[PDB]
Amino acid sequence: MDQKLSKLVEELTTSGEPRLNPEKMKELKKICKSSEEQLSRAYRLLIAQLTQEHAEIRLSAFQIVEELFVRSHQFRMLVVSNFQEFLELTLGTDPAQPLPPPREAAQRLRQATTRAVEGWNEKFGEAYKKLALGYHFLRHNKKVDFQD
Amino acid sequence: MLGFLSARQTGLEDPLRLRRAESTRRVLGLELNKDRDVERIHGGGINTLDIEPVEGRYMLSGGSDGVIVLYDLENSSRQSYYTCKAVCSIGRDHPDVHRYSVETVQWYPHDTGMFTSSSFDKTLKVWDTNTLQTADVFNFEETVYSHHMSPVSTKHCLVAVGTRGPKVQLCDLKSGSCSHILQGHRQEILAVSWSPRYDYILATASADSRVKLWDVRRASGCLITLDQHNGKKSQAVESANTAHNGKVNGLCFTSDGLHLLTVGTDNRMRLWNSSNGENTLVNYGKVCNNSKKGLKFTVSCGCSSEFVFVPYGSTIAVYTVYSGEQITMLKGHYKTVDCCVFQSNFQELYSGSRDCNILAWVPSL
Amino acid sequence: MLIKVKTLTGKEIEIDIEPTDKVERIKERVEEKEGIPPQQQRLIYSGKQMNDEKTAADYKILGGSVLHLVLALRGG
Amino acid sequence: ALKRIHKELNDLARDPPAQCSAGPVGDDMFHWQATIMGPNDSPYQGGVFFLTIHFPTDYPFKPPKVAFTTRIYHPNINSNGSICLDILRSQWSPALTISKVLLSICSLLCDPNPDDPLVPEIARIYKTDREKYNRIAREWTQKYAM
Amino acid sequence: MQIFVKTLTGKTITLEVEPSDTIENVKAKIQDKEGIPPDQQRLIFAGKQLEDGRTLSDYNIQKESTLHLVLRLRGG
Repeated sequence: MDQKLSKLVEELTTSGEPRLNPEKMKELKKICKSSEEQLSRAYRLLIAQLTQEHAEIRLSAFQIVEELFVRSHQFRMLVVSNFQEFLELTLGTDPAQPLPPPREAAQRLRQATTRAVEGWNEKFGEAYKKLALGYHFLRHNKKVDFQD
Repeated sequence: MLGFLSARQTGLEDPLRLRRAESTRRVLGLELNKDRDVERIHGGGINTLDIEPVEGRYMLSGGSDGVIVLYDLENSSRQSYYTCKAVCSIGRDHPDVHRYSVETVQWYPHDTGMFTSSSFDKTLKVWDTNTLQTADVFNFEETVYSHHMSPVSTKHCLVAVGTRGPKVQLCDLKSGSCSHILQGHRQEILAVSWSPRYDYILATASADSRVKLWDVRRASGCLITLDQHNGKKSQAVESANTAHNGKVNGLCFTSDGLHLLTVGTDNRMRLWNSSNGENTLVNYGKVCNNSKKGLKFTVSCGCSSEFVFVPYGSTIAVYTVYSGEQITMLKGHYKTVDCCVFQSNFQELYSGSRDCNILAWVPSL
Repeated sequence: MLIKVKTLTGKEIEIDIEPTDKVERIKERVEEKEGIPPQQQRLIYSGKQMNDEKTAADYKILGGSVLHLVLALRGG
Repeated sequence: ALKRIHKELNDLARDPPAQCSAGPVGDDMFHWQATIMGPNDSPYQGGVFFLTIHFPTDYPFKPPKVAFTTRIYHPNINSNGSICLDILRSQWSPALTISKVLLSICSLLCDPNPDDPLVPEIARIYKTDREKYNRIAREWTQKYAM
Repeated sequence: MQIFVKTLTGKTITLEVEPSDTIENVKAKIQDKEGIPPDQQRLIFAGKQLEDGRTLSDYNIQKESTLHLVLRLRGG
């Protein structure tokens, strides 16, 4: 059951749509709720997409990640497992690894990930102190303007 | 481990054996703890930490913003999870707070009532733990990267203070006299350290790649000038005997005091003999550092094989001192690590970083 | 002494207490003159939620020292 | 000045504001703790939100640093509990006294301005959908204020 | 009937008002009583702005009540 999942994720991300097309996202929701190892398979798909060189594709992958984060708990544990790499790939904190083009999609990625990280700090910060560490590090060490 | 318990029980092995073997096992299983936290109070980074020598209870920390927190590591709560609440703090509102970064805070040895600190405001203040008031302040003509008090001297109370001038300063916490200076270095003095064994042996690291041991009683230079190749490339001491290839910015005598670990910007450690300055050729591999001030690091006590915990980029590296093997790489921080201090009592490690965090690593199981 | 326990509406309920009464006594007195049993009060004096075991002398309650009463509808 | 704070404390003890209460926490008269009962007919009904006032050394001519201690849901109040009133930073007026700044904060609990918000994440929700705002604020009040 | 308002200067003044009266006239009465402009008042009752285009009867205000006067503020 991995073929259809890789497919559906590919049409979701490669399309470059401004907003997630709803019914195939609902199919992803159902089939990701189906099994836990296959939810984590979707997580690896997202991680592999996020390294790839296009700001729109990274935006789609991050928005899927946010959907699963707000929707799944084992996903929250799994992503906080490597929140450091997640921040390196989303926020572009390291100057040696900035975000791909285009500039508009990269800016939208920055805004969306800042606000999603704010929401995650508010909602799941206490249950995941490593998320609190990441939020604090972004807010002081990197001086990310959360008011922007 | 039941074998060790039975062996201790029937008197076969000395209790020392179980004690040291278990301490080594705990340090080998060291890992970050989400079952413990240290409250975030520093605006900027944490430059230094020093658990108190006796009873291992309190814990200072010199923030890069000039605030000297004073934690309390005892789990006064009842739950398994707790946070080390900050008892006191020399906040910016304090009348005598440090104006710039505090880079060394050390407890006054043999007396937890006082503790000392020093900052880029060219000042070294003697703080009273109880009322939090400066007992004595010494103003220098230049910044103060690092200072250290003898952890063994019951006779004197001098304080080596490595300023960014070429001259090591010795400040006396008894009747004030910073007149005594040790000349012989050529550039800034990024890290000094008294000998834990001998009263009057001071090892000072500089930014010109020289590590010198001074008998402060002697007033005619230094005993030794460490040299990489043990005199193989013999040359008179005018531009030779360089303990590193770049700045050397960290010293830490082993617990016994028999060996002087040095780490420098050439990305190497070297376990120098502390009596004749002969490099013992322990490899240690390549250790990454690029800091431009005093890099703090400590060495385990009460374990079978002595470990060294060196800040390695944004991670703590755990090497075995006398073999050079890399035990592991503790990995939990978000910026470069500036200071890790070992809690000898329970084999716990507190590592302040530049991201305002103080991550307390503890053993597993 | 007299403490006048004024609620949100501005009604200023008068109360009398000895200087050493435990605040549970204060809530009980409020029950008699106002009708809210002690479980549903949260007395706030000068910005400190009074705790049900402290004696009134702890807070330096004097004559005519106005408290504040706020309803905790749950109130166990 | 202390005498200003002394007079404020006395005239507050005598004639307190209705749904406000502030008094020194200990020996230092410059560090008050206050308490804003949630105004009626609002999502904050029945709530008791504790502030923490800090008067400067020239209090009449320089605002006091008030900051919520009870985590309040509000576009104008960050999760750290800091407020951004204009009266309290820019347009501070000596005539305004602590009984008045507390009451003004109480009024502003029901009259936010998502334009120029201290927390844009909540400001967007407030501006778009006020129905959800009155539920999230209600649950925050119930889980912090009661 | 009349109403109490607590001006900014510590004093208290009583306003002769009717429930049908609008808040704009209330602020004008505050003006000619002591003289801070209609724009700068911000009347507070039970922690609520008294909107200019409304009347006392809207806000459930009765005799011997109290209105609080402050200086105009804004969000942030």
